[PDB]
Amino acid sequence: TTTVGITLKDAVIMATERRVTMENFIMHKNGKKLFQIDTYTGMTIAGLVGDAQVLVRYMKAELELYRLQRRVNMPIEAVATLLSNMLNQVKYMPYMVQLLVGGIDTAPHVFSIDAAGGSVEDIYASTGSGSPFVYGVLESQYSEKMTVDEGVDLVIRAISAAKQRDSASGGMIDVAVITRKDGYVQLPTDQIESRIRKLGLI
Amino acid sequence: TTTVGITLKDAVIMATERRVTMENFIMHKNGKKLFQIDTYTGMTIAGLVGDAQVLVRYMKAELELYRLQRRVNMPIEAVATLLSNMLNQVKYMPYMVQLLVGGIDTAPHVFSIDAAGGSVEDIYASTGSGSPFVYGVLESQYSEKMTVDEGVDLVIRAISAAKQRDSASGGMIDVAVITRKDGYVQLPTDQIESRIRKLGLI
Amino acid sequence: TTTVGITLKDAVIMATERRVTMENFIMHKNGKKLFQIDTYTGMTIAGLVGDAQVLVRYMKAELELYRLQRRVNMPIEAVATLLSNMLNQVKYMPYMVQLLVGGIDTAPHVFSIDAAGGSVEDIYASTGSGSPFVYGVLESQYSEKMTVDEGVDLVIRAISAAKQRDSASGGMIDVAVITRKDGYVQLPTDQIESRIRKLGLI
Amino acid sequence: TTTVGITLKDAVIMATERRVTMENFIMHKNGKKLFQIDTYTGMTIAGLVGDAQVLVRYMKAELELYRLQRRVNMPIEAVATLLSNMLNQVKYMPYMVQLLVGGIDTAPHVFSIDAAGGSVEDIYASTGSGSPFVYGVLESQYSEKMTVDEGVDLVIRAISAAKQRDSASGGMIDVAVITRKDGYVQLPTDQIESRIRKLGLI
Amino acid sequence: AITVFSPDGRLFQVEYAREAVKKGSTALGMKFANGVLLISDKKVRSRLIEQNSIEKIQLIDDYVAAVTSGLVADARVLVDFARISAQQEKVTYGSLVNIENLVKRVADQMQQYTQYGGVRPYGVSLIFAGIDQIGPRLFDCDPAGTINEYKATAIGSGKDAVVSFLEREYKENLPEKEAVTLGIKALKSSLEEGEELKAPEIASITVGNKYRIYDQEEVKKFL
Amino acid sequence: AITVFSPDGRLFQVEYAREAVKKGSTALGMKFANGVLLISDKKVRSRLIEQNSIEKIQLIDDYVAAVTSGLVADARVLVDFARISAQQEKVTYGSLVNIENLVKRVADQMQQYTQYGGVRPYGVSLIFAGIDQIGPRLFDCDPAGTINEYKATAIGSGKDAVVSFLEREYKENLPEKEAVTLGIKALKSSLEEGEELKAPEIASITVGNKYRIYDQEEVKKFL
Amino acid sequence: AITVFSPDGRLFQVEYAREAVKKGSTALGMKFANGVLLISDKKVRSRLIEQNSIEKIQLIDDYVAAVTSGLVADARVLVDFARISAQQEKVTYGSLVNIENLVKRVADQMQQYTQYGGVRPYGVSLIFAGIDQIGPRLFDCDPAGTINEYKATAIGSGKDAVVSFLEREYKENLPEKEAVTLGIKALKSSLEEGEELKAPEIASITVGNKYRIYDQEEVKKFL
Amino acid sequence: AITVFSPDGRLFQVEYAREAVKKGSTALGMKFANGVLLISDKKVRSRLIEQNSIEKIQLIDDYVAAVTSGLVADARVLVDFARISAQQEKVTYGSLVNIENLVKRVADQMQQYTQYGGVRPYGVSLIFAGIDQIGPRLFDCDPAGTINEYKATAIGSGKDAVVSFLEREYKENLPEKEAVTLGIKALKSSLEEGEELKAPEIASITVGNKYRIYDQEEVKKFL
Amino acid sequence: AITVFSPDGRLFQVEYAREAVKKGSTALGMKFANGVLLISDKKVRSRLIEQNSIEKIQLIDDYVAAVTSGLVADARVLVDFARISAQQEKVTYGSLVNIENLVKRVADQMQQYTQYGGVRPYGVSLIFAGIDQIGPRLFDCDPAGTINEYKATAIGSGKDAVVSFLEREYKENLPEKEAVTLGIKALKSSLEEGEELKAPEIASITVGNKYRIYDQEEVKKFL
Repeated sequence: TTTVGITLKDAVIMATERRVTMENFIMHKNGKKLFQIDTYTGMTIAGLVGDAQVLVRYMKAELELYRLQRRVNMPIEAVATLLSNMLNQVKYMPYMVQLLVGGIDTAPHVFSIDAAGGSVEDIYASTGSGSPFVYGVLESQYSEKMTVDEGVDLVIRAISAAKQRDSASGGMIDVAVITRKDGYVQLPTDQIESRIRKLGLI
Repeated sequence: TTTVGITLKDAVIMATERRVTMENFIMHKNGKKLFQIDTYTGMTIAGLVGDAQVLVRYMKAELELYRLQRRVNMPIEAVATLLSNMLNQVKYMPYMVQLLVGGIDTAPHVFSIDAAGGSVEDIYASTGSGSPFVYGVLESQYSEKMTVDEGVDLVIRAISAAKQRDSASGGMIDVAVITRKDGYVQLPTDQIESRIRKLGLI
Repeated sequence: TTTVGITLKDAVIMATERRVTMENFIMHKNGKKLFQIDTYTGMTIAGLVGDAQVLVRYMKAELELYRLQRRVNMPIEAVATLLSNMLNQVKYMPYMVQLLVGGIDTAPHVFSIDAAGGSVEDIYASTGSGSPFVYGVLESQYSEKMTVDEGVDLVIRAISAAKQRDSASGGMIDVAVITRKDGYVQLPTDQIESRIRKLGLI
Repeated sequence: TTTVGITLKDAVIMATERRVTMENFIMHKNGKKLFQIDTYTGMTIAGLVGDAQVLVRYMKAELELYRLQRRVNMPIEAVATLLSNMLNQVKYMPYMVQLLVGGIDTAPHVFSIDAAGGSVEDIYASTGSGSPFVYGVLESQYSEKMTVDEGVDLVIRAISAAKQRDSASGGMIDVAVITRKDGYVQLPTDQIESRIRKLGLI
Repeated sequence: AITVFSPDGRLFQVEYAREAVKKGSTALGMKFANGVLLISDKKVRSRLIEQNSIEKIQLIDDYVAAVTSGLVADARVLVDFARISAQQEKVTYGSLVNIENLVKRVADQMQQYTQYGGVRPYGVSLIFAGIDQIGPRLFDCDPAGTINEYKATAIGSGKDAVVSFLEREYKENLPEKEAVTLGIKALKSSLEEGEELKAPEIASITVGNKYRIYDQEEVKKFL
Repeated sequence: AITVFSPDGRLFQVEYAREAVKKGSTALGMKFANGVLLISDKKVRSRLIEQNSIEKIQLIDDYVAAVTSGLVADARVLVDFARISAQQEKVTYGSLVNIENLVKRVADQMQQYTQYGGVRPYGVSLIFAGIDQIGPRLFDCDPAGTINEYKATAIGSGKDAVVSFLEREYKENLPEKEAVTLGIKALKSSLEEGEELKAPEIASITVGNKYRIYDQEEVKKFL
Repeated sequence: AITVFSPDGRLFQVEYAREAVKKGSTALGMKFANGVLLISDKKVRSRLIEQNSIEKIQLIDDYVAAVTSGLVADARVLVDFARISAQQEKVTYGSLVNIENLVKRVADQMQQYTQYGGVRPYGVSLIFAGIDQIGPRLFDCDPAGTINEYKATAIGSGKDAVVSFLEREYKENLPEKEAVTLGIKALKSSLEEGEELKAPEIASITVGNKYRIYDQEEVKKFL
Repeated sequence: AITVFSPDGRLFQVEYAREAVKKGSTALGMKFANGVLLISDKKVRSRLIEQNSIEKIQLIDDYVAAVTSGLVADARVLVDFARISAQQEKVTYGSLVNIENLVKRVADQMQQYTQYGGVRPYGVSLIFAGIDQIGPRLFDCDPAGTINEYKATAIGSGKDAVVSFLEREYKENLPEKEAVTLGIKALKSSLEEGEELKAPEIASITVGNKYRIYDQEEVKKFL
Repeated sequence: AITVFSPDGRLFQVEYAREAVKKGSTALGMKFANGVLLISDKKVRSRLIEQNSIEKIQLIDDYVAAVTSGLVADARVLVDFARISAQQEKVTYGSLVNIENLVKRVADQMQQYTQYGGVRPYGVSLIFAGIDQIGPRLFDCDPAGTINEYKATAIGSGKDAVVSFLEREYKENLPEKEAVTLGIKALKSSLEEGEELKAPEIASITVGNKYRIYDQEEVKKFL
């Protein structure tokens, strides 16, 4: 698994691959690891599939109820805090997951949350077995001044590098762009493929 | 054990063999591993027999009650989601099973669900100890454009290959075809045998 | 221990030996392992004696109460299903037993149930440490067209073979014949002995 | 420990020795292992002393209450069944004992009950570490046609043989004779000694 | 609480439940030679009723049967309780030696509902009959939980008339056929003035055998 | 407690609940050749009502259906209870052999709410009809928990008139079409004086088949 | 709550329960030389009653017996409680040294039902008699839970008359036969005017022995 | 208990709660072409009130909305309950297929508070409207837990007048704009004599879309 | 239960609690430019009282304050509840985004005590004021659990007079000093005839800042 989230001037970009190992072989080449959980909030999952899917359902319900009861979206930091409390409360019987939460309330934000409820904000982050390869790409090429279009190309290149070296990763790359003006926009695969050819990644 | 489910244009085909190992020998050559759980929904089971049979009874009751209370059949994705919640809720005291759910609501669907509640939709899937042999056949011969008749021959060939190489599998092949026009139809064994001769599988 | 149950045209034949090992020696040469639990239903037990005897008492009470409350005998498949639920409910704190249930409701039936609640119907079955020797005899000599008299001789020969090779088995053979016309009939030992001489088994 | 119970025409004979090992040495040479628990019912104990003494107190209370509430003595088979249920109910947190129950209701009976609640009726039985030596004597010398006087001599000889070979056994032999005409009669030690001299056992 | 002592030491709610029993159908039981029998009056009301599942005589097991009178819904609850109680005894001991113990368990349940506030007393009377280790037994039980054992007894609306008839004509060790004949005469004596006597329910049991439910034709040859 | 015995041995709260049932809509059921049928009167009130989800006849499973009368909110609770009870039996045994057991579970729940203070009794009467191992069955159940089995019966406001009509004209082993025709005539006989009879709900089931809900046009060709 | 203090400091519900005891059958007990005896009046009502299982004198164990008066259903509950209490003491200690402790456990249960709302008080009086480590004992217990020890005492309807007779003629260390004779005379003195005295129940126990139930013929040679 | 049956079979506490609903503000809902709409009358009381958070129309989710009348505090509790119930269904199944199930969960809660003593019944009526797998739905629910489905319905003080207006002028498959216009006329017809009609709350939803809350200016162009 | 519906649909116990609130001290709150303020009348009673810990205005946190009227003991309980509720929200989410949610939690607690027997309703009215993500907020809450949002409102005995004064003279976006001056005039208008106005309690908060408690000298320069 390889997931990544980066922050730009007024946008958040999140991306994953799609390979789901089960029964110690490549059973599903087209899984889903990136989810929209609020109007301007997204989430990526790594680890146990069953635990992660349950958590996604819980977060969608809680955020939706919050927005109805309080007339505003839950702030991104509060989303991370709520997740941190739930995970820590069962730390000795834990959800074995690693999560990324990203979105926009008044500024872009990306949060990394571990199985024990530790939550840390960062300018960019990556999870899964392919993450170390991603950090190498981000360390040498990431820039805060990048445009949205440059950022999308960057995450695509980072995940492509991970797929070449981490056997647990593979499949088509999914990308989401979150802005206040346009909201949560899932990039259609046709542009993802077009960028892949343009970047020379075959 | 070998079970398989594939999706075609407007149909779902599911199939299993019948060998049930108990007390570390071939006690029952004529078990049942494929069940109809709703008007247009089917289910295959692999793993612990006792756990699987209990789950089959639970699913039949829940789906029947759902259809009475809400006047429509439960959608296939909701069937998978309900199963995912139940399995995950006891993940540390689990049902040691692997399940396939297939059916038609407005389009054909096949879902694979593991013991921890991980649920993933796929165009085709296979479970049990004979599954790797099945995936080899499906990878080289499956086509989305196949007719129903071609699909039935394909799953029969795939399971026959597994029976030649997986000692835990054996016995007569059961096949079910699910369509909106005809519903859940269990193919009579006479046609299964006739196809086996026609395909040269003795 | 050696128990066996077979189905014929309109009859069920069940049989056991009588040796009960306790304190790692042959303490009781004349135990009881075959029980009538309903008007047309029988049960054999293998495994832990204490667990099995408790289960026999539970089944007699439940079936008797069922017949009083609903004015008809519980169908054989429902008997197996009830047993399957009880065993599976305590699968992690289990009754360490292997059971055979046989009887007649509208057709003869024999069911094999394991400690985890797995229940499978079969034309014939055998449990206990002497069972593999029994399956060899049944595989080579059983026929669905046998008369009741032929079937009784068959189970006697099968158990006698097990007693020659399984040290955990021994003692006199008990046989029960279940038909709709005559009900549950325990063959008197005098005919069992007479058949043993006639078959050349000394 | 060595205990024994045998059945004759219209009598039950039970007998034990008296050595109680505690703190891994012969602390008490004059223990009590044979108890009257009803008007025509007796009980012997082997295993953990504390567990056995608690069980003896429970059985005396239950049988006494039963006889007051129902105006008749509890039948011997029901005594064994009640014990079997209590032991099995705590099978995973068990009383580590082996018990013999004997008595007369309309015929003599002897029952052997293990720690897991397994209960088996037998013509004779023996428990404790000296039991295998007793079974050798009983196998070669027991006869169903023996008079009461012959039976008392037999159990005395059997226990004396065990005391010569099992270091855990020793002390004076206690004997009880149960008949309908005379009830539960504990033989005075003076006759036990007299028989021991007469039988040449010094 | 509802069931409290009156100034003269009476429990009015218990007394009122006894009035409810007085409205129930009439049933009777008597001991005969090596056995006991039960009779319940099956008054016909409408053709539209399925007169096969009335089952006034209910089996508790193969050797114990009961008949009830009063609030029919409360009676069904108590019969169910008796069946479960009987099965529990068989599981624990392997057999049922004394029917009196089973009756006391039922009557203890009924007594409980007369002492604790928040519940009302069962409006039922029952007759239990069967064979146990002591032999043929015949008990009744009232809403208060009072138990008695009889050679012959009756419950229901016609209880007073039937008992008076039995008080003068009942004999001991009567053969089954003659005892059944005597039972019909007692039942006919309590009939509403010149009303006709429709086919009632008959059950009997004999030492060594299970309960027998009389067939319709067999009952027909008794009127 | 609220439901207590009156001096004459009656439970007033149970009686009053029976009055609530007397205000409910009229429904009926009868057995025909190898089957059973249910009819419920669907009185039209306003055009503004969505006359598709009225569903007076409710399926408990594919082979068991019910109709209720009285407090509609209490009726919905009991129907839900019956459906869950039916599914529990199927899970435990793998099938439903006798519908009578399911009815008793429902009636036991209703009986409980007449004996314990702090709750009031359900103001509902129900009719259960279906096919089981014994064949076609037809029961009703009252607020007290009383159960009876019928060849034909009715509930609701017009129950007395419909039963009297059935008491004179009902026949056994009638074909489905003729039985349905007879049912309409009984329903029309209880109509308020010269009121017209609007399209009611019809359901039927035959041995070997599942329940059938009559379509509007099929019902239309019966008036 | 029901049992509350009256303005003059009395508990009316307790007083009313005492009236219920006044309607019960008459029983008596007295100490004799190295022992104690119990007598209960067995009034015959009907031939149809099985006069073998009346058992007015109930054994708590082999050395303790009781007789009760008042609400018979409540009495059966308390006797059962006493038997279980006695067995619990034997399990814990291995023996029963003082019967007074057993009586207090029973009377504490009865006292509890006079202080807490939601329940009513037991309408029973009891007499306990037996042999313990101190010797022959004789107690009674009333609905309030009051305990007293006597050389001789009586309960039931005829208690006042029997006690007055004992108040003038009772002696100590009387032989068993003479003590039993004295008991019959006291019982006969309370008889309804010129009513005859039917065969009562007699039980006795002597130091070193278990309880003895007098046979019918033995009782017959006392009238 | 408080809610008990009256002699004529009525629950007075339920009836009285219906009077409380009669004092609430008037609200209405109707189905139009491929959708459903809700209108609630926002009577102005004081300038000092913040007329932005009145929110008479409450969203249960993006596709389900409700309006209530009666005790406002009880109404808030039930709306909260509905929102939690809706989220539970989505968690278990992944979607909400039939709004009717959600309404029944709310009405079952309300029915419970009419049968068990120690609580009083909710004094609220509700209207639920939204889109599910079956299409546009419109239900109401009363304090007793009664549910009905409508093409158009109203609640509150002016319910009788609004329904009568809809009973004569309502049409099916009306366009959104015309349906909204018809709704205002019905609302204006129930107005207190010559009172003016202030800006009410409007919400609507169309198949394939989420709920829409009408803006103040949009509502302004309807008076 | 105590709080039940009257025949006209009213809850008398809730109404009576409103009378208790009418006896409490007068308090008021109003919104001003980028902020909100609270005023409570501190009537002097005795010199012997420590007039420092009166603290009519209680902080819920640094950004939320409340004033209460009615039963002072009940008011202290509800204020404590609000503080714990506020801290729970901050722990779960890290912040408090909408004060309205906190008020609803308090009002839900108060609503609960009007529906379940065995408890009585809180005799308190409260005003909550503070700054959240939406800006300056001002709510009140009554014993029934009714919530409203205002530009300006008052509670207590003089509520009717103060509101009428605000109904004519209140303006929006007033500077802090002028708004405070207006508040004193409203408070003085409700004074008992020619009674003098003693130094009250003043608190205010402005967007970006925490709550401010006015010092005694600052309040002194307002009379």
